Amino acid sequence: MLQPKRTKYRKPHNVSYEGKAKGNSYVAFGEYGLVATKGNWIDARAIESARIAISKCLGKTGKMWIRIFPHMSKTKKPLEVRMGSGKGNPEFWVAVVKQGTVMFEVANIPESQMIKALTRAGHKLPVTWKILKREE
Amino acid sequence: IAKINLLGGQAKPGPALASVGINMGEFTKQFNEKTKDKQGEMIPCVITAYNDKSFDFILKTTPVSILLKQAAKLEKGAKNAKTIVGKITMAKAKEIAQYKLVDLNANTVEAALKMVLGTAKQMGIEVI
Amino acid sequence: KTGANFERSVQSIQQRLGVKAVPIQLPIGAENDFNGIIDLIEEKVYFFDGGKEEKAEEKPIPDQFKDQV
Amino acid sequence: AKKDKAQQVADVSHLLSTSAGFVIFDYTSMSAIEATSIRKKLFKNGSKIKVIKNNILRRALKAGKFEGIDETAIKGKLAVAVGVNEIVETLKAVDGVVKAKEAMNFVCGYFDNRAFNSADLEKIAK
Amino acid sequence: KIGNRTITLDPAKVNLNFQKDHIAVKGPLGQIELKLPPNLPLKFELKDNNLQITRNNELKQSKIFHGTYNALITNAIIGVTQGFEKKLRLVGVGYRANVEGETLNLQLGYSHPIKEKIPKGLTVKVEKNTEITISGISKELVGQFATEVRKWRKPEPYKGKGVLYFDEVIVRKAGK
Amino acid sequence: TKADQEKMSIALSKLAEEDPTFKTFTDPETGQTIIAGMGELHLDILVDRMRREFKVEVNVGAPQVSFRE
Amino acid sequence: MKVRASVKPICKDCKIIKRHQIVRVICKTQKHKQRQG
Amino acid sequence: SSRRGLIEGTEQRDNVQVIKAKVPLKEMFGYATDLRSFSQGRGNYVMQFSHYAETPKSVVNEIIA
RNA sequence: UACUAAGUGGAAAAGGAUGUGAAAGUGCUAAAACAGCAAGGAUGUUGGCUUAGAAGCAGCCAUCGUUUAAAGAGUGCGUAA
RNA sequence: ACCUCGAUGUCGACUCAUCUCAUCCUCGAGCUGAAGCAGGUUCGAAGGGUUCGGCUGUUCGCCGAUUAAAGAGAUACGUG
Repeated sequence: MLQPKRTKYRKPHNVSYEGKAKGNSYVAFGEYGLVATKGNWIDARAIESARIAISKCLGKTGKMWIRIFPHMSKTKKPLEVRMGSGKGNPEFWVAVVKQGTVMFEVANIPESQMIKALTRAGHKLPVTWKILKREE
Repeated sequence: IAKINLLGGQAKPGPALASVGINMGEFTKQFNEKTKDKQGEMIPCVITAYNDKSFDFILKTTPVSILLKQAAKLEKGAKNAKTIVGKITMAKAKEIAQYKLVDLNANTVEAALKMVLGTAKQMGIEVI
Repeated sequence: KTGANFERSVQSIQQRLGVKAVPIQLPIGAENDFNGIIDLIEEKVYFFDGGKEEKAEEKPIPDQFKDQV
Repeated sequence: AKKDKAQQVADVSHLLSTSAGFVIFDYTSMSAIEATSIRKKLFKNGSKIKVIKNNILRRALKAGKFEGIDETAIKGKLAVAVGVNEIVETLKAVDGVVKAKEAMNFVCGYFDNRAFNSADLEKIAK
Repeated sequence: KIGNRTITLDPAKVNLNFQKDHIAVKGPLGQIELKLPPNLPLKFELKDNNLQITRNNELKQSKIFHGTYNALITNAIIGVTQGFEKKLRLVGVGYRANVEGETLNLQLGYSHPIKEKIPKGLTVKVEKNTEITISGISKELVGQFATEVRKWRKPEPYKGKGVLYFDEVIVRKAGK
Repeated sequence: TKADQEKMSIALSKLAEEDPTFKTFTDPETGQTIIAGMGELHLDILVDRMRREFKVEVNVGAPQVSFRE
Repeated sequence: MKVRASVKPICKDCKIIKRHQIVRVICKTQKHKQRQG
Repeated sequence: SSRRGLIEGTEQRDNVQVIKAKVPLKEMFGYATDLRSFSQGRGNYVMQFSHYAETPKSVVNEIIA
């Protein structure tokens, strides 16, 4: 789904996400936030699914910001072929989730509806969802 | 036992008094010879089963929420909070309050006026 | 048939109409044991030949239903 | 809570100590339409008709001109009939509410400060 | 809760004999025995014209057992001094009932005739053949007997036809 | 089929005298038969009369209304 | 009933019950019951 | 009520109650089958003419293909 | 010395749960809180738009006043209003 | 490609079957926008059994007669 319109390199290593939280692990603009539990790979398809689900349950006045992006691309070898003969080929773009980072923030919506929307979104993404209130 | 928004003249319209157990004419004669001055508006009436509904009848003058429009020279209000168009004069306010006094159990004219201004919000009108 | 009775029928015939119709003959028992008739003017009558009724045998009124006449 | 309880106790105790004519009864099953009708009967009087809690009434009677707690906090329904200074229109309301029920069983209070039982209060009412 | 609730007793009409296996309660309405597991934690105190049972120890299992035994004694007393009655209505086209000896036979639309053995200790009253009155002192056994009677026929939602409890009323269902 | 319609006209003519209170209209805008009856079984017996003696069998359609403008 | 892996109350009468150490839900409405979690 | 009618009221006669309402003539065919299915052959219908009215949205599209 | 009532032990995921117990504080209460019971739970109000009278309650909506301890154009059911 | 390439003769078919249950019928139950009849969902249940023909080396596939029902896999797509 989401994708930069120009990338210098085509076949980079995917990630080594093991460690602690990095980057956005707290709410910046939104009043409620989704925080994961373990680092994995997520495809832009699931991210878009979660976002559209939120927007569908989102009010016309509420606003949301995404704190992640499919920065890297997925690379798998084609089907039923032997091992070797160079690397694979690029595929759909993939975002990496670290340990306990925050990836979506929402604001301007009744708090119960906020929790409902976050719970709705959390079942699309492989990581384990957790809710956080605005911690200024 | 039921609640009826009966007419002011005859008592035929409304399938809530033709299936209670009282002859139509037997009560319509008294309703026409007693409520002759109160014909021309939907007037609620109260009935109850005592043996077969042969007695225990009372009138309730029309509520001041659709009359309120006509009382303040407004043709029709609205369903939501709408623009202020109508206004009832003070003398007409006392007249309406003392006409409703029969209907209400309110202990003073001010209580009735407060009730009317409480229901005077679905049409954007001022009762004073 | 299963679900029929005499007293209920002879009450409902007047509950719905009220023509004051009153039975003359008396059916024996109910649905399954109905094989004879007690007339108000004639004595007991019984039906012997099943499958094809051709003879009606008259018999005196017994004790228990005598008052029933 | 206890604070609101005590504040209302003090307020109602003062209100009842100021007044002299105050009688309560247990006549049972009072209804809101019956309450409205009997209030129409008591409309002339500033007398209030209601039922107040038992602890507050018991403390009001403790500060209440021949205290007695056996019936102001016990004995079921406690229907409050307080006519301040004049309890004549309140007496009319009492008569009306006696008519509203099968009979009158006087519980507590009196017509200005000398507690008498139902042997004469029924005659006083009618 | 109900463990602190009073347990009204009448020794002049009811004798309560404590056998650790079966408590024997005897009254003008008969005699009942309570089969109990060994070493019930609850302690029983009998006053003048009253009884009250508590738990010697404090435990979740003991907490449940306190209310359980309090309820058992309460229902036993109510049965032995007042009794229990259950009223049933058999609504149907031609569904009737009769009782012979200690066995209740039915008249249903079933091709196979329907009968039900009645155990001792309970009395069946059939004034109308559509009305059943089960009287006893054993509430649990009365309920069980009613359930065993109703397993052949229960009120259908598509048309009320079965054993109503004189209060069991549901919403009308009709595909037609 | 128009031949079956022509024979059906004669069939209605031959069945009208059977019940003078049986009604058949002929709409001017749509010159087709308009049957009337006392319910479902009435239509069944009429269609049986058409399809047995006259051997003309017709499928039910839908009524038409004047629908002024 | 409905065999599920996650059960939530549907109406006020829908109570999470446990029979024979088996978690189910109960309700007088016949469209709400489930079983086995 | 389940048919969006206009029950003007009910008159009383010797042994019956008669609802005076309005039903479209298009919506009038087959009413006897439902009346029997709702009154078990005892309810009866009288279909008189009082006035015309604008057809609903269904008829205006039924007329033109 | 506690936890455990699954034999966890003796394989296990999302997710679900008045799970068991403990800790940290958070509301009250013996002046009887709360559960239940004898009850009360009214008056404009069939408020009108919509729609039959849809109008305590097909739906919409301002929706506040009055007696009062307490009552909502009613918490729902339920209905033709 | 880690035993086997100094040895596992391999596919379909016949005979002979067997094991398991993610259960086809027969069995039962719960519920249903299931009036009944005709239904559907889910569960328990492996006790039993579950065709013959035309095309074709062929499984499959298509058709016909059907049959209460013509299950899903494995036992080296069993069986030299």
